[PDB]
Amino acid sequence: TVGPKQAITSEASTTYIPSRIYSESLLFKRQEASLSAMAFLFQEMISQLHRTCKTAGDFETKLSDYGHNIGIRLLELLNFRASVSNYITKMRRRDLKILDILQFIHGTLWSYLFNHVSDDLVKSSERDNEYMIVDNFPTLTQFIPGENVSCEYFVCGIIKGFLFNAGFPCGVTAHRMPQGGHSQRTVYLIQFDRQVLDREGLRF
Amino acid sequence: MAIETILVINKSGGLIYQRNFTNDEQKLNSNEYLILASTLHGVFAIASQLTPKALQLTQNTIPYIPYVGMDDFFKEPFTNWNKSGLRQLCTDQFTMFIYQTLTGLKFVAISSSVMNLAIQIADNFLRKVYCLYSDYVMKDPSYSMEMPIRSNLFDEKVKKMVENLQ
Amino acid sequence: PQYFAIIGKKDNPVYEIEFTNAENPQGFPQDLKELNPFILHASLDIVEDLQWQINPTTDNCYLGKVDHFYGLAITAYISYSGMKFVMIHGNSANSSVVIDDNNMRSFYQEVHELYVKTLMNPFYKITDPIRSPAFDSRVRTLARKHL
Amino acid sequence: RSLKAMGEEIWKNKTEKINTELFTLTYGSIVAQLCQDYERDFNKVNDHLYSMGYNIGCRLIEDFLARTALPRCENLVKTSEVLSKCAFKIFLNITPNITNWSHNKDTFSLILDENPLADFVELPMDAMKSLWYSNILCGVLKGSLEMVQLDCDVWFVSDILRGDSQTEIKVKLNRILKDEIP
Amino acid sequence: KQLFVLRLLMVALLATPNKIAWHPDYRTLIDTIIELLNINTWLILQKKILQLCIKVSRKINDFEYVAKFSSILITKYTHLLNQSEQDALFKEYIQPSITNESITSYWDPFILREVVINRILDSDPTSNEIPAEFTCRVQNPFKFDFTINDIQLDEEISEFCEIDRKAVSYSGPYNVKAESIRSITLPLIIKKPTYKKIYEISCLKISILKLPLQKFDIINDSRR
Repeated sequence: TVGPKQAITSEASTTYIPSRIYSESLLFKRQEASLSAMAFLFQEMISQLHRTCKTAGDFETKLSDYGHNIGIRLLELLNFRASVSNYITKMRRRDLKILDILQFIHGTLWSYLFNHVSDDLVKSSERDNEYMIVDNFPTLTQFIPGENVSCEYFVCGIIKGFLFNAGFPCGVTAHRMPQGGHSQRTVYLIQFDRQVLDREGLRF
Repeated sequence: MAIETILVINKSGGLIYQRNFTNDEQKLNSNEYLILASTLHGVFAIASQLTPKALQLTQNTIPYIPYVGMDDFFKEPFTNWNKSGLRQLCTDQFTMFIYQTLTGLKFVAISSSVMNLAIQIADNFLRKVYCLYSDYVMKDPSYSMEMPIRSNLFDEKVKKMVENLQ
Repeated sequence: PQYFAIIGKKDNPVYEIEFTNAENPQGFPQDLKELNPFILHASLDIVEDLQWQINPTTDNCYLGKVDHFYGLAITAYISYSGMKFVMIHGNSANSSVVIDDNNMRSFYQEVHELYVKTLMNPFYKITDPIRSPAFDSRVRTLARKHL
Repeated sequence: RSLKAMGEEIWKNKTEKINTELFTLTYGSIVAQLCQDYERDFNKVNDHLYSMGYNIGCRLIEDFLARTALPRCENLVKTSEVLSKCAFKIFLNITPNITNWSHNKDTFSLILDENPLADFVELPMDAMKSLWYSNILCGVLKGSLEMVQLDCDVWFVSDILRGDSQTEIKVKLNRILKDEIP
Repeated sequence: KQLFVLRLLMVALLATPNKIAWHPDYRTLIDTIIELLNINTWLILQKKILQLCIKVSRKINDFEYVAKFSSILITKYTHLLNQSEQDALFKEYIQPSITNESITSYWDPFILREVVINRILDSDPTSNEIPAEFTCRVQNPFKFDFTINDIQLDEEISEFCEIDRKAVSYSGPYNVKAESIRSITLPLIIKKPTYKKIYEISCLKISILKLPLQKFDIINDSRR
């Protein structure tokens, strides 16, 4: 009973020290787990959502909401640990262009989620506000037959959840472009809206 | 040694997977493989049932590792889960190598090579295809339990293994 | 005395506390009930103006005193997720805040650390008030040690 | 040769590593959505996490036996040693140890010093008596152990996240008398 | 900042010792200050705007808006209007409204719980003559009802039923409690013989010191 939605309390500074209850180190210890356990939890996720949903579209939106609830957490944790606690620190850039948060994703997010850095990151020549984020080998979903793409939305559900909470609202879809020796390649394309673009249209 | 037709049966029913691949021909596959898989399921229990008067112990029941395949899947000699059960069948035209797993699931490799070490390379190969079955079918969410294999990826995971064998 | 707040993106507060020096046992005479929520919502406009610009009136997470208004120095801070850490400075006379940027910037840094510790709970979703007494105990010890 | 030695050898061959923090975040999003959509009725979500864990473990045992070939555990203390020393050591990076047997050696407690399934988690106050957080392993510890025909039942007593001193799970088996004919 | 300076205008106009008549600049000022916050987020500021808007619309003496913004302050009923202190002024701004044109249907339809229509015979010689449904005989039903506001003097008067049969009532002019669920006493249906065919009823008609209003249907379901 400290902060309700009803009032504000007034208590004096330099009073007595209160009790010590719960604390934890924010910086990561290096922890590893097998790929099989997270793959088993991932297929159990897709199995339960296959069980309790009717058609493909709202299944995809529910999986994207599942990814969203990791991404909105993950933004502040990765930026605070890239600016690293009680140790004396200096905060980061807090980047605000479009072309460097995608650089931040392709550099730090994919090398945080996985051992390897993300592969390629190109724009679209035919239209602006379309950005291609591509890998060669999806390590979330390498265990499903390749003709289904909807099970690939969870990771781009992260990316929308990484982007909308960072101040750039957008929308993502994913397709599979079988280019080269990689049969599954998994393009994720990011559709922004107009109302952000003219904002950076206003900023020269 | 050389493997030419692959069969994966259920632990308690008719078979889930069958491929007569690398025989450049058409043989019949419709509805007699279910009957022959059920008779293998019966006669494994029949072949376990009769006891010759040995009454001793395992003094054994462990191969080694010939580096079959192609970082392999395992680097040490290992153990076996069918002490008193059918292990191969040997005829004029083929030898059938069978390997079951401790959960009750069995794997059948019909081999057109004709006439000890074959058991070692067979148990090594069928343990490797058990590893690819665990790593590529059991992880799949669309695959329900005790249903026919529908994965397209498991196909070129095993075709490449067989064409890496020879 | 200082009024401290953390405000959401859809203009709602998740944390609010007012802490005073013990000489004035009652703090902020008559401003506390009416003036201090309204001038904070007024300052949210200009913090929303300066969040998207590049070169201020470096590093964009901290920023100085954003306005001066009835002799009150209003100091802001912008987190990575868009949360805004507006905290005002009152006194009977005028107040100097820029000399405490050696200390108050660090105060915003570990209360940002405390907010990241709050956010990592999977049960705690955003647009929820931070109804935890442990958070109060840490932020008033940080208010004591960063006076 | 010994299981407590060769589990580390399997920990450095054909276990592709992934960060445990991602595993915690996706499990936390699962239990957060399960909390939200069941209208805060916290006794049902332990049953639903058990129903997820049964389907985890009944497919996990055929990967565990594939990655490491073992004979059947001839007594249930060897079951406790493999669950202490290779089962949770290959998949997760944790080495729990066994204590608190029943006197007829039917029941064993798996004391678990730290859980890498719940790092950042703090429970809400209304759920503080009726939600065991990391329930999912219990379904696994039914499922896998139900497929080697050790017909057991798995349940919690206490955990650190509920304010108690320690996390331990007590499992006892009922009957077996069933196995492959070979 | 426009919100703050319109608040300054309105509080400076509040504190004058003079009197001022009605003028439609006040009308457009009130609609732009209510529409300026997205009312029809933070809730304390919405309370602190319309708690001044009700005072200015009292000082102008246009009772339609003090009735309207009282029936907008009903949205913030269950928190941040404290235990009959601010609800005291929420009463004394709504009593001259309810003795005037404010005849709206008592702020919410969430009053009536699931009433039970049993009857209690006393003879074993008569039991269910015939050839879920109730099979009512010559005895009396029961209702129970609540309100949730911190105010007192919720006053039900003349509770009776719908366009159903000759089921009637007698008198109900008594009170009902502030927070609790006061069970209203015996309504005493004086039923008439009709045809066997069944048809359920949604609710019954209750006035709150007004004319008898519409349904105020039962919670969570129709509860037939």
